[PDB]
Amino acid sequence: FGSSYPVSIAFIVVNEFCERFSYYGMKAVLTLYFLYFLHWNEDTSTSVYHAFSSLCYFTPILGAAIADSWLGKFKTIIYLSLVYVLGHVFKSLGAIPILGGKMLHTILSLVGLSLIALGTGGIKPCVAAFGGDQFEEEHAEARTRYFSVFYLAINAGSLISTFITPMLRGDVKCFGQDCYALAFGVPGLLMVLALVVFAMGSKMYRKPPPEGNIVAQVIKCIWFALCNRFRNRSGDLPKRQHWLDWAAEKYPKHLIADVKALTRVLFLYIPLPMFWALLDQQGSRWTLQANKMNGDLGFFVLQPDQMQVLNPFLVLIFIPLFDLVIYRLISKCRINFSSLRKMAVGMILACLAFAVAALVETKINGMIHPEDIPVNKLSIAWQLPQYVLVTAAEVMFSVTGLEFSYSQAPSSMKSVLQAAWLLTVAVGNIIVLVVAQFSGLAQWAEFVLFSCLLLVVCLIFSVMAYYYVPLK
Amino acid sequence: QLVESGGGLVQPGGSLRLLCVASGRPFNDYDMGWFRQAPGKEREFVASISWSGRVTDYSDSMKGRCTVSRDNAKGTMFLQMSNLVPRDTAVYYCAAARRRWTFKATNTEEFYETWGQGTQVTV
Ligand SMILES: CC1(C)S[C@H]([C@@H](C=O)NC(=O)[C@H](N)c2ccc(O)cc2)N[C@H]1C(=O)O
Repeated sequence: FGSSYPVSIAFIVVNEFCERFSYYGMKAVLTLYFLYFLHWNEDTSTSVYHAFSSLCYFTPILGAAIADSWLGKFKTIIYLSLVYVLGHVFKSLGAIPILGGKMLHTILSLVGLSLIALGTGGIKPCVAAFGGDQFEEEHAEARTRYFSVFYLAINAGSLISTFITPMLRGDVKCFGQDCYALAFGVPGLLMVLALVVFAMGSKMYRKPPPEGNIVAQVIKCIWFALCNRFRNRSGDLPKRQHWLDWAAEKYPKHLIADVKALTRVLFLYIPLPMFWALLDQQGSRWTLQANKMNGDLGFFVLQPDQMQVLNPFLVLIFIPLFDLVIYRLISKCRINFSSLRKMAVGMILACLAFAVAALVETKINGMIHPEDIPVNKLSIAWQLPQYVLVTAAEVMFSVTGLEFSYSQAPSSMKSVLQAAWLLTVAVGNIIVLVVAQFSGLAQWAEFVLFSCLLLVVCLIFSVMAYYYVPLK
Repeated sequence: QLVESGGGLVQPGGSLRLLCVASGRPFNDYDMGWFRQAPGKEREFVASISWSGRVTDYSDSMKGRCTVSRDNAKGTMFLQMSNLVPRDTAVYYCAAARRRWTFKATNTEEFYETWGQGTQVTV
């Protein structure tokens, strides 16, 4: 409207929102679809759901490789949103109990899930990179606000999906049975509308072309750099001052610098999967903690599961609260949060949140009687401080990480650093899956262990970020 | 393995609590199901309870209200029908399937690999 914020981004978050909505509207019912429509084993349903989730988290690598090395972006976004819509059509077409049975349903559902994962993996990094591209490199202050609004749109979509999805699958009869066709059709229509709104702003975007087969050049440069040193019986200048400087006979300097920046950022991101895994282990253990505390609140009876909705909601309050106020206050004095102190402080806040959760668990355990009621029984409150702390940590880490990944990425490969971010998230989720089974510790000991692990991970990340040399 | 069953005659509008006890491998490895075979009919599906009992499903008929429960300690599973009608005067079978990965429907006799003998609940 005024300046510094292109109209284009209007059709970059409204799309993102409309996408996240749809996604969360499909996953929420997904497991039930396996159990009560396809009538699958519990093990089979859980395994298929987890495989779909993992593929969704991992596909961002293929999405970015397609986007940056070829076809540019806004054409990978369009052509992968088309695949997303096709997968949605298949998935909603496989939930109709009229045609075929137990064979067409399974095949169509699996193909739709595969296509949905492929589309999501390539709509996720490319859309953020495109929205960032819409801003001039000079206007680095507005890009951070754009990324904050992007994250806010994602979280608003999540909250609205939680609040709206139970209405679709509640007491609806598609064809003499529960209406599972609608539960997938509505997300399909939402994704169609997201694609429509994104495409409507084609004349306004700032589509930058790709700089070539950047992935192939990067891999070849790394290969040559590692091969040159192998002077087993010789060698006078294998590669000095860096492990890439003497992969320079070929691969002109503009490519060596870009691959150097990529490798530096990857080395920085190495420890983030552990943080993602540890911070993910709070939507399950905190339910167990909530089940053991009072939830009447006098006014409204609050179930433990509903407490989950308190994390997205709080995010909606902190994204504008921080950016507009807290950060502003930090700028009053000489304090200079350089997008890497923000992430370290976020990790520290998450560690403190888990320590507070352990303290609350200890307080719960210290129960004694005076239907008998425990006098020292905690209300569902006292879970507010830990939710607030972990939510502040998540906001500060995620928004700053998006901005850092975009800002510290060479122009040729802007959308592969977003892929690296999402890949750290995916590996963290994989670690969560692997370590979920190993559960033999008390709740309080588990929480204190998670807090200590988060502290150590934050220490390692801070020590690695102190020596990080920013792109210039 | 070696599943069993227990039940007998009930009043026309009464209730029963059918049993199923496993006398072998652990009860935590088995997804269980209740079927019925009315005289001169086929084996219909009555209920299914997954390992750990976290997932429970009932046939479309589910005459009255049927509830399936199971405790893995001592390996014993219950079915609690409540609002029986002169119908459903069939023989009830308990079936067990070892946990595994399959695409076969959990509401079919093919999924279950060990069918124990059945009771003769009548009305
Ligand atoms: C963790 C994310 C980066 S946000 C979104 C969703 C994902 O699991 N989570 C939420 O919507 C939720 N608000 C949430 C919960 C726990 C968190 O640590 C972060 C976000 N999924 C990931 C993705 O985008 O790849």
